[PDB]
Amino acid sequence: LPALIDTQATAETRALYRNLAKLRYKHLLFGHEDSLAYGVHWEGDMDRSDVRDVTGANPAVYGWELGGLELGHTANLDAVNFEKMQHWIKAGYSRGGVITISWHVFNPVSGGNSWDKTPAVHELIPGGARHATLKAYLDTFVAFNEGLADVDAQGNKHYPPIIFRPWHEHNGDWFWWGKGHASEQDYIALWRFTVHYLRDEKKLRNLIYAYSPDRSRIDMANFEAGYLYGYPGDAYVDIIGLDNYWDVGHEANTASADEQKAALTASLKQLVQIARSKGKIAALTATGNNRLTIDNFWTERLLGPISADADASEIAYVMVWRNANLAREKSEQFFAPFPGQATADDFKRFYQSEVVLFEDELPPLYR
Ligand SMILES: OC[C@H]1O[C@@H](O[C@H]2[C@H](O)[C@H](O)[C@H](O)O[C@@H]2CO)[C@@H](O)[C@@H](O)[C@@H]1O
Ligand code: NA
Repeated sequence: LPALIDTQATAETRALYRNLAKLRYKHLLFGHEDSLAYGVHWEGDMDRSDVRDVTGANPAVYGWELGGLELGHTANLDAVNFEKMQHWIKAGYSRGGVITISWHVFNPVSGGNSWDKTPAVHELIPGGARHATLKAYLDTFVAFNEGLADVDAQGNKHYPPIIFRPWHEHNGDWFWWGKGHASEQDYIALWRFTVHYLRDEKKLRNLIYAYSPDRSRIDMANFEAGYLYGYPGDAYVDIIGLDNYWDVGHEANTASADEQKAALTASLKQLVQIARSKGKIAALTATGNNRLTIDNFWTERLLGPISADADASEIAYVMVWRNANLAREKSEQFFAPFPGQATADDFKRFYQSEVVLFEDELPPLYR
């Protein structure tokens, strides 16, 4: 019933969207960022994941990150080599997994990173002095995407579908495309251009577009209004996403565990209600408890509140963030366990849940 904004999307892309729409009622796909690139205690293996090391299975959804690609870097902002990333994307896809991509775009004005709040959006949008830069930036993704293609025996090109999730958490003020640094109208212009350019000018047919405000800057008393701040329109969005680290034990959140559980459920319920009204699909596009310090985090703080409400449960997937390599990054940051980590057994329970799907129990999503 939901239809993609790309009316000409590849058969595999259309199939993915249709199958997510069917599966969402009774199941939840589990995703992990940079899952094959490294783990907390390893890097270099060509086919490994902390998630698999714990459960025996790969995540169903593989998140990847392009920041730095736009600058012609060999590797992204977390030192993930782009060539390796292309191979890892193809490998996951070949096993039936789902691919999603974010993009912490560097600041073109200062040459700083996404957290450099020097204004840039007004300059990047059509009519802006730096509009050529936006095109050049997006062109690098067009090229990256070509490195994902195969050609069949008949000479037809095929690609992994990609859930493309740009310009995320835009209701926050921490990125240069965020509130306080870009007008709402200019953000909308940026979004609409991104879609026109990739879908219409460049004729990419393997993309599903995900919109992803941050829950931590939405007023729960007025959720829909907060959610739709900077919303570019139904003709520009396929997935009604949400980044919510807030209700899952964010260190700055003083709300009680029980209050947080209720808020997580309420946030996903309202997310799903918005998706329903718009004929889209909802998802929890980023979440997790950094360093997994919460007892039974997976069953008690994530799955329980999702499953508590039949609307909230209608999200198609949930993705947790990356397992930063300690030897390399100097500070513990991780959102999935690794063997011996305190929540590993509870993560096995999460995996074992009939509702939750990892790679190993996905139906064929691409037909
Ligand atoms: O991989 C890019 C950076 O991600 C950062 O984590 C954030 C991310 O910016 C976004 O806000 C996400 O949805 O929440 C994540 C966890 O807080 C850090 O991992 C940083 O080290 C990376 O460079
Ligand atoms: Na399961």
